[PDB]
Amino acid sequence: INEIVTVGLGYKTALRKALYTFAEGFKNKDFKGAGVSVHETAERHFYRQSELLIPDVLANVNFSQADEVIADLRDKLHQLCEMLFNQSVAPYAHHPKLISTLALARATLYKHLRELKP
Amino acid sequence: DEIDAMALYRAWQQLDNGSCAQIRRVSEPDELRDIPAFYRLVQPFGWENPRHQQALLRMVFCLSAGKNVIRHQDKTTGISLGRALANSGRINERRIFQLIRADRTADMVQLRRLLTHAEPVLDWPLMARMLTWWGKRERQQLLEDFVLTTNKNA
Amino acid sequence: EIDAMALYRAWQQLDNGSCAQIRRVSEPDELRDIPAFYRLVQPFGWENPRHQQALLRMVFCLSAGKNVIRHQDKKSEQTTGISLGRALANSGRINERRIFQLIRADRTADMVQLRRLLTHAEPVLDWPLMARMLTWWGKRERQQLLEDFVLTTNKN
Amino acid sequence: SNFINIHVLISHSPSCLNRDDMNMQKDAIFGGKRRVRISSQSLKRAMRKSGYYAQNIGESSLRTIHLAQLRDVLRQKLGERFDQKIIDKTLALLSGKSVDEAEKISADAVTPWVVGEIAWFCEQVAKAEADNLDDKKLLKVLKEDIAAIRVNLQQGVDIALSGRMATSGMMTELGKVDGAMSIAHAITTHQVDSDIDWFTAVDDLQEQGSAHLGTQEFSSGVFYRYANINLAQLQENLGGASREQALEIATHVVHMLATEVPGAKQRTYAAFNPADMVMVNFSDMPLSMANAFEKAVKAKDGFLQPSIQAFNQYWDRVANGYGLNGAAAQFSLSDVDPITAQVKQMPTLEQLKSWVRNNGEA
Amino acid sequence: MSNFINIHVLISHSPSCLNRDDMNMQKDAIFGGKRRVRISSQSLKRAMRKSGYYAQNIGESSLRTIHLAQLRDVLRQKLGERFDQKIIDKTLALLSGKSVDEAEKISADAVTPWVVGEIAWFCEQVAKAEADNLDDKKLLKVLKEDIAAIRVNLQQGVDIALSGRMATSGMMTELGKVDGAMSIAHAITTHQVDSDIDWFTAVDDLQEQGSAHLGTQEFSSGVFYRYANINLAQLQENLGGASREQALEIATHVVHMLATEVPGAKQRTYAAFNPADMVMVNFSDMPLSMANAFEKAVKAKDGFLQPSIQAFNQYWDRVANGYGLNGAAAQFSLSDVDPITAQVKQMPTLEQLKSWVRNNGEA
Amino acid sequence: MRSYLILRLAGPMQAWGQPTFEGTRPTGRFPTRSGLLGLLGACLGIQRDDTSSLQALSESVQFAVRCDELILDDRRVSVTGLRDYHTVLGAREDYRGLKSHETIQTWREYLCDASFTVALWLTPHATMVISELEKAVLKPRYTPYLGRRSCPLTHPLFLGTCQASDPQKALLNYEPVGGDIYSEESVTGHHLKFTARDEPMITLPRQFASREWYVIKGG
Repeated sequence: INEIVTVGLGYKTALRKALYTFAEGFKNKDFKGAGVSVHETAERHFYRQSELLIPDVLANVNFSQADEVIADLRDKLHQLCEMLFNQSVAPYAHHPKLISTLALARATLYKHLRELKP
Repeated sequence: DEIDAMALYRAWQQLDNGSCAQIRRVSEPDELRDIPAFYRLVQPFGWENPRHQQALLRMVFCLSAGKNVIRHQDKTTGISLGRALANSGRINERRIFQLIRADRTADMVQLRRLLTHAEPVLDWPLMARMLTWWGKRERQQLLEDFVLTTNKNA
Repeated sequence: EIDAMALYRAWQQLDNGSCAQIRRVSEPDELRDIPAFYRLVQPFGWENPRHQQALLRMVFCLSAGKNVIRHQDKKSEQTTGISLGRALANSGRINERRIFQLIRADRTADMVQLRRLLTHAEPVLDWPLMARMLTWWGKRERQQLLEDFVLTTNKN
Repeated sequence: SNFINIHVLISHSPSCLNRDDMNMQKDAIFGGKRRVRISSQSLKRAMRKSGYYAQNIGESSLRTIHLAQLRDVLRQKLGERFDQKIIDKTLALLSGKSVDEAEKISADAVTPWVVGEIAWFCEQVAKAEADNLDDKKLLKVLKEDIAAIRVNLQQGVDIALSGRMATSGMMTELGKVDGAMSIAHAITTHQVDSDIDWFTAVDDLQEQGSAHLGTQEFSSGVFYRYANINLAQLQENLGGASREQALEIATHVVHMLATEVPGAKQRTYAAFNPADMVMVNFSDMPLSMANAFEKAVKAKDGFLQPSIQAFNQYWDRVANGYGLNGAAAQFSLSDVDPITAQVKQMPTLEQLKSWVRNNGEA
Repeated sequence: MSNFINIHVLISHSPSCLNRDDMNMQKDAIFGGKRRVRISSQSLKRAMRKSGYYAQNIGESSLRTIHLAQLRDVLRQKLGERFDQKIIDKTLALLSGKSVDEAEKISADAVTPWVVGEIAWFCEQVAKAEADNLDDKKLLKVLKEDIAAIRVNLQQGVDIALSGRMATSGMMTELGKVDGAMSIAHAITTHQVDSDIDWFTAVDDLQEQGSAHLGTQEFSSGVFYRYANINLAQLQENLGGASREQALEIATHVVHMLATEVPGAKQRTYAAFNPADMVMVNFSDMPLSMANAFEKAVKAKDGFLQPSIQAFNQYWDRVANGYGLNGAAAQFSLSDVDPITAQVKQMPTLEQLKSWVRNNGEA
Repeated sequence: MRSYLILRLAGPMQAWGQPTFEGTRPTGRFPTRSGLLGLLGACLGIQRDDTSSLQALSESVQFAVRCDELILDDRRVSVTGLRDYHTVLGAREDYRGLKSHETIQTWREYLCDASFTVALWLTPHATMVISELEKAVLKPRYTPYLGRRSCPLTHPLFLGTCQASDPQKALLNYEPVGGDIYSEESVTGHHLKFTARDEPMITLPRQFASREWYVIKGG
């Protein structure tokens, strides 16, 4: 149970961190940030789509033998994070100034998402 | 389902100095349409199917940089144009901002001038597919690859 | 709103005098000066200017001779008729570099060259195709001409 | 038919006509694609608070409801619940002129929220006559309420068309006045590329200088506004009421939809653009044409033309399939036109309003 | 139609960089699915305030700052021969909400536009505290009654009367809130622009000629469309119930500035000092922008200018006929054209247009 | 063999109530009974004051809701939520006076892109016939919305009429099949309940009581 909860929250924090990095930017090598708060409106989407997946499975698992359910859950949440990231970044991804930033933001996103697999 | 083979590249490698000279001496892909050696080169793949024509114009136009400008390197996935231009180290990212903001013929021109200056190594079929579509996501992905590789090798 | 093949037929049936008057012309603009042209081209497009230029081109090509341009209908197996490029290629008398120069020509000049080619080629082709290409005569049509010629020679 | 449908296609230059709580443009996902949105409340306020509204509706001839005219009817609709003396007392306290004194102009029907409120007053003066507090004593405690209804009895058309004023002295369930026009959320017909203005604030005493930084999201785009008018409800809330008058109001609504724009950041971005298209059509049921842009319109030569085209092409195949019937008229600034007739083409907006005013007859 | 005055300007600029990003890139904006080069409206506003024409014809511009520690010194210098320093300190302290310590550096909440005239006026009014002592809140309540008297002193501001101001702290949050009165749009190009890049170097006299990495500067030419709008009534109110004619004079000054003034960014190195090629002014009951005339990005025939003028005129005809507008409309153009229709009166010179404005569109 | 009336709810944005006494006003994934009853009530012209017609309508009819997932360019577009920051200037401080606040704020969730197909039938204790309902939803008297006045229709309410034994079997006749169904009538081989406080307490305005949907899942 604790593992399922921490997985969900983990993917949430992955997405939020990625979008926040896309917002504020990276100062060291002078990557300019967008200047918009997209993490908060995307977290709500993530939450809305998550209420359908996590309680539903958590209600119906054989805790003794159900880590593969947790695995498909990881897959679904991963795809969700990808989709929501690209969707949230989409209207601002036409100016090279911001494309250079979203390269790194996406990179950190996939870093975290990579760190979520067992 | 019809794909343009890598054979084209090989053909370009094996083509004589005369016709290659006729091809390199070109400003725009439409002027590439103007010359016959091009039609003789691109027929097998081929030119007579309009679905392929634009893609062929771009590919051949890029190859027209030189016989050994674009260096093919086999691969999980091969080195991409962004990664290639980044690895070269001769390209400034502003000119790629230009490349992503360019329109129609201009971008191809800008692209060619880059290749000649870069002498890049890459997997040719990837560049071929990207030139086949060359949408907004191909541009964006190009810039992403370049920026990320340059940031990762600094 | 399209010019028929009847023109060609008309050109075939017209007397030797007017044909002599039309044949001896240097430029398509000089074709405007003579009346037999107006009498010939009257049914099809005057005074609707949209066809005028095209007509000037078409007749000019026809001005090569009475039986220079030989018309051949498209075979049921052919699907498309023999094109001007394919015709000039099949003739075997034409060198490709003059078609290169043809694609590099501008305005009146190209027509001047084109007529000069036809007389030397005695080509067989589907006249509506040539008419259609002459109506617009854009860059793509030129390049297509060259395509047909070069490709025909290389493939056969 | 009972319902009037108003469809507007209007293009906006780079601006920000509506913000959220974090100073970002309001949006809405449609067809899986993000669309910039202008909330219905923003549009409806922009209309209701406009000068045109104040001229043609704020000062309408039917804005004043004279209670002395409603003497008889109020007696027979509330005769089941109250006694006549109580009613007469209430009207005498509200008008406040007792005499009857028949105006020689006794109405036939009464507005619902009116009987709703004055019924409440009847109850209050009843329990006030039971206690019993004298007329002055109770008029003292009902001052705010009496004034509150007195100001409402002079804004008939405003309440009838836009609803009550979010702070009207209304209590009863009948006092909840809706309609009569419904304004929808204005969404863009296309997927929008949002721009980010990166501004500074120069200090005139240290121009060296550390710059005050800031950001603000803005975007241009072609919006589709939809609105509808329930004529029966408008006649009932002005009851009254002749259909022709309701149409005369409907024209004002059309004009306001075709002209009025929210004032958000118009001092710095100035998106004072007029509607490039507006169509009006009568129907037995209100229908938005939003699914014309369900598939996001992509720019050929701008977003406006393919939006007009998408709208017309949608109306062609969809119109007859649904219960649209007739009649319809369209005023635009650019061809093409819908291949279907039975949609009269109007050169000017005034001709369109005149068309609406004549119940859609040619 | 005579409350709002609408100013439309078509002005072509030679290669330049009139407004930059945070990455020193040209400010841009997407219109009609096409990229347009943009000039900030704030940039135009400040360019006007700090212009010489403004100084000559309108007066002194407002002083925007947060540094009250410097502002106290300035006010003590310019008002010291009229008032006592303690009175000035109490004045500025009341207006800002901060305290004047005679310290080195004390800052305000945000950048604030200060006009010395109204501050002197507030010194006179707070000199009534030297009389029978009213509580500061009492004095505030007294000043609340007549706001017009405060707005009369804004004739030494005008840029505040035009662009407005907002206060968060001090007494200015209740007395200094100015709303109107000029609505200006961001100048965008009427056409699609692919910005060029200047690849420059810097020759080192003690090392060069030698190798060097290069620098970049994004620049571009383009036909910009500026739009402005003045609410005459709001201006009159903002100036303390000033006459209409005065507001129209100020309006003409705004016309001239919008037609001639160009932001001084990168002008030492690019020098795009170009005059407007078209200026149309029309009176209306409701503001009206002709930006949608370029919603379809104009394509070059003989440059971008002429088809821009043409598109503008066509769209103006369409809108005018469609919505039945009746000006009060006058157009001034340098180029020979085929514009129309009566009565959008053609003015041969700019001064005749301004004169046409001064006389309320009847001239 | 019951008679069913089949309606469609197809706005670009939708809103269906959930328990709330605060400013934040949430929605569900599908229409509520109170919502549909208010809808039909609007179509029929039932005012808010007369408890009689409301009670009659509520007792008379029963609903079944099918969630239609959107497909365009052979691509599935799942439903999504909105959070509209919705302010009011000059709102009511008190229910009786004319005193007001400068600004109040509310948050309102919306539903895009959602479409529904709804089949309703008559109870045995019916006080009206299906024909009246048909005639009503074809020619409404009050403006119909889903379920805020801001949200209009893009497809007519009336979709059709049918004869059938089950509400599921009744829904199968109409095109978008495969969606989940929430009905007030049970079907064999189906077990799951779904609790919701959406049955309007008509005697007491304006509050709601608990009820449960029968859930049917297709493919």
